[PDB]
Amino acid sequence: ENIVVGPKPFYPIEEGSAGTQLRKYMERYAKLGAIAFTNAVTGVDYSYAEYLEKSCCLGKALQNYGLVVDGRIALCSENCEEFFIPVIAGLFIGVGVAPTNEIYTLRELVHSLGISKPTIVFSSKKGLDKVITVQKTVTTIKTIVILDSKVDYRGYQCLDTFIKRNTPPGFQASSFKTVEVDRKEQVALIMNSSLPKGVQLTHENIVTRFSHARDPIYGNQVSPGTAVLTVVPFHHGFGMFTTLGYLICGFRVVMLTKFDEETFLKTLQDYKCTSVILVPTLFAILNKSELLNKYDLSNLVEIASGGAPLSKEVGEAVARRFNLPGVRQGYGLTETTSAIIITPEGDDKPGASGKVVPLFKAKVIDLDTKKSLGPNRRGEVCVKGPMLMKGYVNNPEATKELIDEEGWLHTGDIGYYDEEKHFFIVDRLKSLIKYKGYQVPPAELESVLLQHPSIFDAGVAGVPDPVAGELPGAVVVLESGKNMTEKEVMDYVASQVSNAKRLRGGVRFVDEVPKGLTGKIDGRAIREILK
Ligand SMILES: Nc1ncnc2c1ncn2[C@@H]1O[C@H](COP(=O)(O)O)[C@@H](O)[C@H]1O
Repeated sequence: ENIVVGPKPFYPIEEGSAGTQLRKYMERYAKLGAIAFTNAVTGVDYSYAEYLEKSCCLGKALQNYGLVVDGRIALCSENCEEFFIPVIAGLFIGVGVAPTNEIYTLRELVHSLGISKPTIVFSSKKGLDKVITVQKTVTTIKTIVILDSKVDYRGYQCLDTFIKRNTPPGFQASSFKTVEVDRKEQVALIMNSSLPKGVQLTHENIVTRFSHARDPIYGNQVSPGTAVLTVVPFHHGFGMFTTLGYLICGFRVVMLTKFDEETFLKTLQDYKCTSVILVPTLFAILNKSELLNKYDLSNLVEIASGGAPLSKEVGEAVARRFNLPGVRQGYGLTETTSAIIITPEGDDKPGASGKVVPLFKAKVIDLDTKKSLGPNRRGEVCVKGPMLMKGYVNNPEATKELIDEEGWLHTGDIGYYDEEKHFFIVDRLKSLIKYKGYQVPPAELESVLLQHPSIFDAGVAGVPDPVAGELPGAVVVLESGKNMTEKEVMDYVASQVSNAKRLRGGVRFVDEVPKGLTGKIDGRAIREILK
């Protein structure tokens, strides 16, 4: 009808499980002498050969430990260079992996691990306290392994100890064989979005991502040794599936845990990074930065973003500062594995999230009538393709509400496409501010607020009102030293937008705009601050 269809992929989906394909590629970069992971802050490298060997050795160890196909393990860790060893090993042996982050509240962690039910938890040092407390409630956790220590830590086996205690002394990594699985049925990963539900992704979902990752238009060209800088969380699909695609491509993954303006720029220079992937929050910092010029950034050819709405004006300004044509955006959901809309190489358009990825379909549906829309009409984005999740763990009800009777997943996101089939993502449906008969997107007002020289960060939500239903209000973080009044912010917004978008609900100044880990505004937190 009004359906938008993505092209055929350059590279067909290869045969084999997610683990078989990963080993195939990693083996190649291993012989080359390539480095897989670099911690930018400590300067610690892991070559592809060491990473491959530790993943194979861990795979054997887990089998010897007694884990069968369709068993479960989890991670609870902030970004560290060892993060993917349990992930890759799990994929090699057909055991489901549930990534969580150290930054979870205990309530989130008890609920998340309560759903996935892991036999072993690979924890970082910093996460150990929280994982010990989770174990008192989620009592099916037998073992905790410390991921980022070379020696045992507080009485818990470190990763090397567990491999050593669970492989024979004569075992060579090279004698290990990956397990073939039923691809469309085998759960590979249990993901949480940014109380969490368990999103089940299969080996088929993942091997499709691998095809996109190496696509010359929708991914990155294979080029071993090329350094990429990432600041995105690894436990989330944003970080999970960009990173796995980088390993397929042979890239050197430069990881930066805590963001810092000077460290960020030093890193880009010192590793001659070709590309950088960011959450939208960080653009605000780069647009204001006075330091850009004191660094050699001549090698940077691509700046990528995702996770949350990106101000088209801030994005353009940042592209201009780094002398690039545009920003490469990706858009997707945890439920669709990874990005299903991606900026095509050499087809940038300011404010667009990109175009439908190979093997996917997209449509925009009217909010009222559920009917398909032509270009330039806003509505709910729906998508269909082989990266749709298997379902939520033990939640058939929520699964049915998301994927309709015709196999279309309803994103809960509002957007539109233009005459050229470029997709623009506006905001989340649940976030629209219902001011009288208007539906006002907070992202549109956030953008205006971000263009202000005195405003570092902003967030917008609706405030209840007996007359109008909802009034747009904002929380605003000023640049250090700078100073503004509630009315100054309101007057500046009023001069730029139409009547309906005015900040009738007030402005409050805060230290930190409440946000999720991938950049999405916590509208509930802002409502409360404002009221
Ligand atoms: N490029 C993007 N532009 C606007 N919103 C995005 C973009 N990418 C992801 N999102 C938002 O993040 C959501 C998926 O994140 P998550 O719930 O953590 O799986 C999407 O439904 C969108 O609301």
